[PDB]
Parts: sequence; structure tokens; C-alpha cells
Amino acid sequence: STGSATTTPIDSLDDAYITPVQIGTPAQTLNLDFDTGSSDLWVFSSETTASEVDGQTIYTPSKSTTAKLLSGATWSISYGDGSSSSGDVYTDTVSVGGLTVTGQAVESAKKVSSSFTEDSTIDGLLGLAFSTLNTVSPTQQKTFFDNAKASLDSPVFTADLGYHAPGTYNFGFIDTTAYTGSITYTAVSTKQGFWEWTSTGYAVGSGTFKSTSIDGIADTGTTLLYLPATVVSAYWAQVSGAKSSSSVGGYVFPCSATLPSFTFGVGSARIVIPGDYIDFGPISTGSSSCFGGIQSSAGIGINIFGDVALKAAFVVFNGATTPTLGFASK
Ligand SMILES: O=C(O)[C@H](O)c1cccc(Cl)c1
Repeated sequence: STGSATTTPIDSLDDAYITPVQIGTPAQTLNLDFDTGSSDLWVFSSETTASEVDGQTIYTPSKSTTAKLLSGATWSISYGDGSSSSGDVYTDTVSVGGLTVTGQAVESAKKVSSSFTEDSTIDGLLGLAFSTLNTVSPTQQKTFFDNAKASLDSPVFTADLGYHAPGTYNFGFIDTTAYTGSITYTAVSTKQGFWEWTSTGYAVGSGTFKSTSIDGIADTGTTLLYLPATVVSAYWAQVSGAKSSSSVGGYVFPCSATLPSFTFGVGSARIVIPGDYIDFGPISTGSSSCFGGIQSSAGIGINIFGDVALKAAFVVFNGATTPTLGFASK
């Protein structure tokens, strides 16, 4: 089997991407944030504290003839940005882009943090990291991908995120029309439960490529590109007036700037992030200070190849017995 679903930026900055997901019988379609950096499929629901729902589409398990309470199971998750959610668990039929998984754990939110409430466009998350990170207790649950894997034509999914435009998540096949040149594959460590790999280095604009190992994770659920402070300083040093602001929470730059590109290495291959991709707009409405799309990972504890990097590539998440990642230009 295969599945293919369009993923759409939630706003004009590509702050996140939502992908329609069918849950239950008859189908309830929710727009979920596909997140290769976490491993819980959770949704706003009929159980979510009413004051914490503001415009989201909710899953109502009582209206699904295939919903079953997973007795005793609870979940609770905190994300890298400080947000969190928690609740109980159903199993139900879940379909993504024509690919159907029966008995998928659908984690129903009883509580969500303010940032989730305030984002009316995201109805929940669909985790695509390794199931070892799944937070369901006392019985850990599998991701949608892990459940689907054995049925897929090939044990892979691909992320093809658009810049200010829709893109695609495919499951079970590699669309050879969706990228240019060849796909370069690189080793993955699953030891922290992430799609963790090692970039071979970077270049800033038309500068010389610096060969250096940068361990980080391919994370569709993170908006920006977070890299070591040395790397990020070298990038922003090429932008007149750019500076790190403790009050704003990272590098800012004059909105009048033309940003240089940023290249990262994947083995001997190179993925080029156009400068425009690195512009996240005024720090506040009407401001002439703009927020940078490349930020320091110092303090996070891990480097993160988030949407800013991933949207510049066609990315293969290969979930074979020995997982690997693939990157192609597009
Ligand atoms: O808004 C301003 O003051 C200018 O755009 C400016 C000048 C220098 C540095 C920044 Cl981040 C912004």
C-alpha cells in the first residue's frame, strides 16, 4: 500500500504545516502537524477542556463506531518549545492520503497548553519519530508509520515541504518526479528516538564550504534551523546589522536586508537553503527588525534541522531495519 497527502503551511511564514488526517468511522477529518521529532498522535477532542479549545476541529470518539477506549492508558508530552498536552487514549481507524491503519492509538487531549489553544489551525500532532519516544503509559504505543510499515510497498515516508506553498507527505514510495538529481543517503542513529544524522558541514552564501560534522535531527515539527553558535554566528556576520537579541530571543536582522543562502552538507552532496527561506518577518507587527530563520541550538542540547532546512530538500525517512535519511535537491 501507499499514501499521499498534501501538507499546507498554516500561515504566510510557514510557521508550521498541516496535513488532513481521517480518524474514525464515519471519517472525522482533522488537520494535524506531522512531526518527525515526536511520536504521539494526539488530537483536540470532545474531551479537551472547553476553555482550551479556540477554533480547532475536535475528534469526538463517541461518534466513531470504530473508536475503542484504550482502558487505563494516559499520555503526557512536553515539546522543545515549552508547549505541552495530555489526556487519555482511544484506538481507531486512521487514514492519511488513502493509507489506512486500523487500531491506531489516537491520543485524546484533556489538556493543552496555551500555544496549542492559540493556534486555531492545528488540530493535533501526528508523530513520525521512533515509537520509543511515545508517551503512552503504561503501555507504549506505535506511531502511524510503524503501524503502517509492514503494509507499505517500501518502509519509507517522504517529506516534501513547500516554501510559502503546499507540499507533500508520501508513505510507502519515493516519487522520482519530486526531486532533481539523485538522493543522497546518510546514516541515522535511533539512540535518542529521533531521525538523528550527521551533516558534513556548511557554507554561507557563496563562501567556501566548511567541512565539519554537525549532529542533529530531521524534525518537521520544528520551524527553524538550529545549529551550533559558531555556525550561526558565521551566518549572521554576513548580514549587515544582524545581531543576537536576548530580549527578542535570538538573531534579528534589518528587514531591509537581502539574506544570503545557507548550504548544509549531506555526505558529499549539498543542500542550498535560499536566503528568503531564512526570513521570518517583523518581530512584531510593523517592526523593521526581522526574525532570523537560523538560530543557535546552544541551550537546546541538540541541533535541529527544522522546516527551514527540510523545505529546501526532498527528504526520505527510510524506516528499513537499519534506518537512514535521504536528501535530494528539488
Ligand atoms: O529596525 C531598525 O532599527 C533597522 O531595521 C535595524 C538596524 C540594525 C539592526 C536591526 Cl535588527 C534592525
